[PDB]
Amino acid sequence: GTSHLVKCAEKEKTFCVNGGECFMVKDLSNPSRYLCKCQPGFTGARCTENVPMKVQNQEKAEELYQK
Repeated sequence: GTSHLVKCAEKEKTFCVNGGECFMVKDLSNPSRYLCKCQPGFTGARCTENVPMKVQNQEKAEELYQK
């Protein structure tokens, strides 16, 4: 309906490799569209690159990409 998602899981996260927040709905003329979110820790595409995300105290080349 307007909020009847179901999302996949650790046993159905195919489109999305790791974590992510996969999504498949039961609407439209062609439902069951699996998706693939990238939770704080993944990037690139299907969430296959564990972003080297990390913020340290003082430095100049290690924080979150330049700025």
